[PDB]
Amino acid sequence: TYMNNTEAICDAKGFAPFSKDNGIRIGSRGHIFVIREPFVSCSPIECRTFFLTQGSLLNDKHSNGTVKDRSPFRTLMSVEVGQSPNVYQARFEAVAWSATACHDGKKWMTVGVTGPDSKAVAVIHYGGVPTDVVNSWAGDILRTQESSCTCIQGDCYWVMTDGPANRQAQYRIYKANQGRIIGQTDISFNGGHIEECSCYPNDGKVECVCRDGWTGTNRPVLVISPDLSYRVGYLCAGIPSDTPRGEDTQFTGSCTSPMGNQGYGVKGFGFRQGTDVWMGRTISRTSRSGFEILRIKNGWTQTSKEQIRKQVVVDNLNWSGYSGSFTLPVELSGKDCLVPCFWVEMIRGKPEEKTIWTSSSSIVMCGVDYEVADWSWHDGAILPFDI
Amino acid sequence: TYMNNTEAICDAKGFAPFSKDNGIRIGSRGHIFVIREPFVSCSPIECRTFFLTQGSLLNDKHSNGTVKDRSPFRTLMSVEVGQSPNVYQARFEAVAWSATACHDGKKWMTVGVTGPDSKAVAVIHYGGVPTDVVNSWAGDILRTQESSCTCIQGDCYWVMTDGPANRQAQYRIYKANQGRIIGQTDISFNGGHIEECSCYPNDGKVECVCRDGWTGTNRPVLVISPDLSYRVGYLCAGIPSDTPRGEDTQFTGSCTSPMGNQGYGVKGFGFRQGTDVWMGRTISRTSRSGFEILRIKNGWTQTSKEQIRKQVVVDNLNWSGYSGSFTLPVELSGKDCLVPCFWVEMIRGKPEEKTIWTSSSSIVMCGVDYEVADWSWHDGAILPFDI
Amino acid sequence: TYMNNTEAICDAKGFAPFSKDNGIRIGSRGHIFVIREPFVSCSPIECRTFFLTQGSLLNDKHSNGTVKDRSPFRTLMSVEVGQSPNVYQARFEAVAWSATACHDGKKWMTVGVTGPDSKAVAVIHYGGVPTDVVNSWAGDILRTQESSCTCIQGDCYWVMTDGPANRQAQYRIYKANQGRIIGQTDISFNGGHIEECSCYPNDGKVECVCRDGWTGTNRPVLVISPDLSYRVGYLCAGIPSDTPRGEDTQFTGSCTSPMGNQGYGVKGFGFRQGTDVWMGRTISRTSRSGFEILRIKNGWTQTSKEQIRKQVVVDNLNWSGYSGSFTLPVELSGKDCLVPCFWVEMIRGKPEEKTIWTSSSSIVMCGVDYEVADWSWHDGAILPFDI
Amino acid sequence: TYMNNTEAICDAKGFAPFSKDNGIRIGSRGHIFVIREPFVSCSPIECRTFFLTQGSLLNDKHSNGTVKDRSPFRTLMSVEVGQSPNVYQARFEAVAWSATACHDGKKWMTVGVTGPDSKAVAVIHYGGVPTDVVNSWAGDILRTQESSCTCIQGDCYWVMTDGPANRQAQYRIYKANQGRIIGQTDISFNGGHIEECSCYPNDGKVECVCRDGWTGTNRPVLVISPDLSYRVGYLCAGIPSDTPRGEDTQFTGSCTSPMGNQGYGVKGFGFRQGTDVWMGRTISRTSRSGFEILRIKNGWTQTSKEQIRKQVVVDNLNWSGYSGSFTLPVELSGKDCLVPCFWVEMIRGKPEEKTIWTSSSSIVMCGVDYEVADWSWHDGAILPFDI
Ligand SMILES: CC(=O)N[C@H]1[C@H]([C@H](O)[C@H](O)CO)OC(C(=O)O)=C[C@@H]1O
Ligand SMILES: CC(=O)N[C@H]1[C@H]([C@H](O)[C@H](O)CO)OC(C(=O)O)=C[C@@H]1O
Ligand SMILES: CC(=O)N[C@H]1[C@H]([C@H](O)[C@H](O)CO)OC(C(=O)O)=C[C@@H]1O
Ligand SMILES: CC(=O)N[C@H]1[C@H]([C@H](O)[C@H](O)CO)OC(C(=O)O)=C[C@@H]1O
Repeated sequence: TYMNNTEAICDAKGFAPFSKDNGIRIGSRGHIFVIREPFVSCSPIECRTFFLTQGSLLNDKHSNGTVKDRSPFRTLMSVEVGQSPNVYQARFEAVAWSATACHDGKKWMTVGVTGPDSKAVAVIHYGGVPTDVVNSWAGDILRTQESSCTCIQGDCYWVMTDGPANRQAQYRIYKANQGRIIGQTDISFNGGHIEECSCYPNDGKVECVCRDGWTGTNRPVLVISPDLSYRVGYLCAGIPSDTPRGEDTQFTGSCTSPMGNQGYGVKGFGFRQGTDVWMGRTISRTSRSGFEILRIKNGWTQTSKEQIRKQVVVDNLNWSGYSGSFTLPVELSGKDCLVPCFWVEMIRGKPEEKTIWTSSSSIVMCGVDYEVADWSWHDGAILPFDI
Repeated sequence: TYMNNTEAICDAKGFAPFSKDNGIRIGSRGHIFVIREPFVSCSPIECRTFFLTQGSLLNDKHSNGTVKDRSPFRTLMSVEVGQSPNVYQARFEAVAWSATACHDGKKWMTVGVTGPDSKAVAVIHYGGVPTDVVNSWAGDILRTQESSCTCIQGDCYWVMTDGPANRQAQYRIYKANQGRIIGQTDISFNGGHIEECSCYPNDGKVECVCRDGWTGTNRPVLVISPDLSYRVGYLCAGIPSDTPRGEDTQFTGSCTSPMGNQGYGVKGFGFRQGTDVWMGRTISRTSRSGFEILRIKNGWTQTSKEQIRKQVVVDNLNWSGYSGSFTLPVELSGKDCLVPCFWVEMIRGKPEEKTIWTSSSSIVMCGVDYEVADWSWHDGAILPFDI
Repeated sequence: TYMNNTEAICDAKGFAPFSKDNGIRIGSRGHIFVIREPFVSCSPIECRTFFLTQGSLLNDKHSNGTVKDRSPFRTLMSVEVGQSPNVYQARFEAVAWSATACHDGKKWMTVGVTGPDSKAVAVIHYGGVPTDVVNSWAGDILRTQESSCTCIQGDCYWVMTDGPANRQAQYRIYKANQGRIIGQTDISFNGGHIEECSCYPNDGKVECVCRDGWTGTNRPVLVISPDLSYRVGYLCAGIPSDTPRGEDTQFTGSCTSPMGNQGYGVKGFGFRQGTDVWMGRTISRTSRSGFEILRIKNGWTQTSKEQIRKQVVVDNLNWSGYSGSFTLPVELSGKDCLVPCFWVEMIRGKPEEKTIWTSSSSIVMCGVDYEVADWSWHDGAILPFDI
Repeated sequence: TYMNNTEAICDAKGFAPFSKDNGIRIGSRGHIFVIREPFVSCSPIECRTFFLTQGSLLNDKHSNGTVKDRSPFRTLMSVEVGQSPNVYQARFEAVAWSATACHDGKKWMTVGVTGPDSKAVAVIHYGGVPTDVVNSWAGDILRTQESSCTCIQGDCYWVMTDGPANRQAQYRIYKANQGRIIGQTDISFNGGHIEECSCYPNDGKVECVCRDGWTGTNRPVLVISPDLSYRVGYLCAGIPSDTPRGEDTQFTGSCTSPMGNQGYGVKGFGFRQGTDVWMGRTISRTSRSGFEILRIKNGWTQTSKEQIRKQVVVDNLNWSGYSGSFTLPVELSGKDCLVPCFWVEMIRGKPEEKTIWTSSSSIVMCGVDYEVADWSWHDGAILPFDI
């Protein structure tokens, strides 16, 4: 049967470690795929870790220019949370250099985008076979979440972008049932930019905190209703959560527009808590190093900067990077609410380190109604490798 | 229960990528079987990739003369589509240096041919155990499809050849239920040659587009009816689809006889679309490089050369090779028709490259009702290896 | 449904080998996690071997300072009994540098402790997802069993310590159902010390034989009743069973207090047999070498030293170490009583051997109503490795 | 439910290849256990290949003196037929340096013998856990079949020996249900010797063709009835089938006594066919090289040497060795009779080859109602290895 996922997100006080794969450290001797963009999504029976491979293995010559982000070898696959993205326990998902996945309660639906930049094709799979397709509608690197999509009562949703990484681009919302596309919407967002949305379900609607790679150091937000009507804007909090970004003291919040003259970014996330908000971010304001999640009072509806909680998951002497959302299915947690969880990607190698390769590891954390002490569950791999 | 597979093939506009294993690139460091002749077949629950191994691994000394095509070590095995033909996720099927496999909806049926060339034995397995046998009837390399066989309402069919690779040979159609042979027919085809048939089910009959290794640059075709009555001939299209072959402008089509003075060939395929036809072929007319599928208007019933669609899957600067058919089970696609899919084998190593070994990789594509942009999902391995 | 586990422990005459993983010997060429603290727990369908990894592999540079006992890479995982703690057959459990696991008959419950020493967090998982948390209550290395916890009629129990490894510490009993904590108790034990309890179910109560790392060479014992009321003390036997320890002839037993001026220890175990007791111990009185289990007449209720049975499992020329309890589920053994079993950890590498690493192997033995001959199923690995 | 296995053996005309693992060739680069004594047994769902490991891997230093036959590292494990005895797809069975396994239709029962030679213990497992034990009754290397045991209507049987490898020894028949021993018998066989029995079920009784390592070049035979009453003797055929052995022309058959002055032997097998018999043997009469099975007219009841069929499976230029029986469950073959199958072990390394190690590979063949052509599915590994 289908996963209702109509409950509201659980109000958490802190997050506890769920897993840590140690992908890279292990890959020193083992046969581990070189990856990037790992993320978590759950079925009502287990949670899996999805990832994009370079079709090559750690400590091998094919892991060379594995920094480019795209190639015809790039593939989407998965293992159960905590397992390294190793070859012998991996499941093939889709041919992709950009993906998103989610389970509706019956089967898994994946979306892998591959093909030429000017005419990429996003193939949708369901139950292990392709079912529908979305062709590039703006001829410029069609891309999606790199995080778990969202399924509410059988219908699954996700966000996609097509256009430049700087100036105005084009964004759309997609909705599907059993792998077949059943609706779509264009998101009007002039002056704003949207990418790599980290979504989760809350009170029957789909909430996402994305990435503005054009001019925003604060993150865009969009509440998608089942009928595809929607509300787009920015995380209200008077604190920036993208990288690169300026100081918090130099940042005035804004619920409607981007702020700060930073034109880059990194995939991040946020969880609504009533009117409050749990927002993650790299400790460093310039580099993808360290990770922390802050809970801002009324930070979801106000330009508030009233911090009530702060928990470090990767200190600032260690590499971090991408991070995304997903929720624990009620059939697994037993709760009456949707337990909010996230993962932190820890990128190793180029561009920051002197190695011919680039891959990443991940740590997973979940909701919990207790204050969790600060610590650093960093990658821990020793570079360079037999390079 | 049994898979009806009585529906008609879906009318597709293009094909989207299903998977890509990256077998060879990965095999640079991992433990991957050296293979050749990979192919896809599906059960109503998953699709698998079958392959013939040399009983050796990539980057190992036993992968030496792995070009001979036959040996007592040659084995048939399988993994789920997209997975590399690796040792730790592989399932044993049959002892074979030539095979074919298909699922009837209840269990898997395989056919592995092994033994001496002058007295080979084809052992039939069902549910994981041998059930019946077919001995060489003409004492000269008994062989079969190297592609998915076909099951319609419980009864599975496949084609076999026995005789020389040049002059006249002998071809037969076999039919079985639950692993037990229940009928067979001799195919009268004087002047014609048949090998490595790529079949699929359409409107209750079994349609195949095979390989004439004697004199045909155009491919033979045979519609097998449940009673084993049949229609044999050649793809009508006024365009040749075998390798080697002459220019399209030098080729007059023919629905009844072989044309062009080329005596070699490569396993290829074709899908009927009403009276139209989707035909695959290597871009190069002499080498096994590049892959493309063309849709010819009335190309299945007329000496037509009216091209309506063309899609490249492996450009001409990359190695290609074998390619075969199979269909997506309705229990997986949800469609009311049989989604036509194919795979392209990308051979690396000898004879074209300077290495002591020879293996291949594969990419899988499926039906889809959209035009898919051209691209190249080539092997990508870097030769030579630690050789 | 739930495992009753209300039966009484079976009265055994000796123990027979169940399995031997050969983790280290195999790890010489294979991809085996570097481990420590392995233990066994069973579901009504299979028994698994749990272990703490260093997030690194044998014969790899990351296995360097793998002697420290704790780190942010330390992870809890499992394989089926007898399998080496290898990467490709491993299941992720929890982020932990100290753990305990048990099955209630429906799902697995694990408890992994990680985080800073002064504020560690123990995360509880159930069915593959975290469900509740226990924060360090005394700010000093929160730790637990490193052995199978105990589930009786749905409710699972385990013991935890928090405080110094020398002087007085703090110990508590925890009880949970379906991953959710439902009760807890503080254990009053002034002058006594408790750690790494090896528990099992007997006559509806939970019996444990733990480790006093403060001043006891004899082991503490605690019978936990379903209501969390309890009885704590020491194994009565007039024979010491911890390491280091003094001679048996210099040891007067004691049911209420620790004896001998040894302040260290090693995880060991004991099984009640009516009023008798099966107690394990390293042959050496100073080093963690050799393993043997002795059955003392009335050794559970009297300062008795009347030995009735002695069986060696690892001779004194070989390395041993940790050892813990667990029981065979009646749904697996068919018995009307709870078959008592144990495992012996065989540590290799530092501190005793000249290698840059430290890991361990294990052998498993079970109840049985026959006298089993002495022998040595030692590790057998050849050190040093390619170091 | 239980497997009846009361049908009679199928009358076969020849045997077709079932599988070939290529364990050693693959082990050149992969992580394959060093093995010996591999054998096949089937459940009503799949057939598995059991084997004894040395707790070490091919191409590793621990594979050194792997010729001794026994050690505390020796372990029994299994994979599905055709898979190499690799580490990542292996299942642990029992601690053993001599074993036997069989499925009764509900669960697997294994018997692993380990421990000191003068007091070995055979531990019996069922459903993955030890259930009963058999201690050495004659204090001299307790041993068993090294081949599939036999289950008829829930009760499983097997044969065991204890005593010298030369002069008189002691043999017994064991019978069990659900892992619990329910009966046993002593086999009176003065002047005769019995070892490594290859049994199968036929007409409701258990038939075995064993090995006389004392003075017999012809093989002993024993028909065990459900009540443990029995008939022991020798394969009547006027042709010897053990190794070493004298010429066929120098051999007068004998149904009651051993013949030829050869005191060694090798595990072999035989299938009754009415009053006829299919008997296997190494081609060489002195070395364990080449394998062939001959069908002798009335060879089961008469000193007959009338050969009606001969099929070679491993030519005489290749190494062979052990071989044993088992039957295909009717739930897998669909037949109304019990399809007789066997496996041939192909030993590589010492004592015949210049390597520091010793292991083996296997090929499996099954019943079939057709004449199968001769061929050689030999090991094929290239020695020495990276030694
Ligand atoms: C489809 C694709 O290439 N996505 C890439 C993404 C993208 O370039 C950016 O979001 C601007 O559009 O950037 C990054 C990145 O580490 O910053 C890696 C992604 O693989
Ligand atoms: C059974 C067998 O050896 N088949 C071989 C096939 C055959 O020789 C040809 O079709 C003429 O009969 O050719 C090829 C090939 O790459 O061209 C590889 C096949 O393994
Ligand atoms: C949580 C933790 O670090 N436990 C460690 C434990 C502990 O130090 C001792 O019991 C005193 O408290 O000691 C040992 C040990 O081999 O002796 C290894 C354990 O990993
Ligand atoms: C338990 C045991 O060691 N069995 C061994 C067996 C035995 O020595 C012989 O049957 C005389 O009893 O011989 C052989 C062998 O290759 O010949 C290998 C077996 O492992």
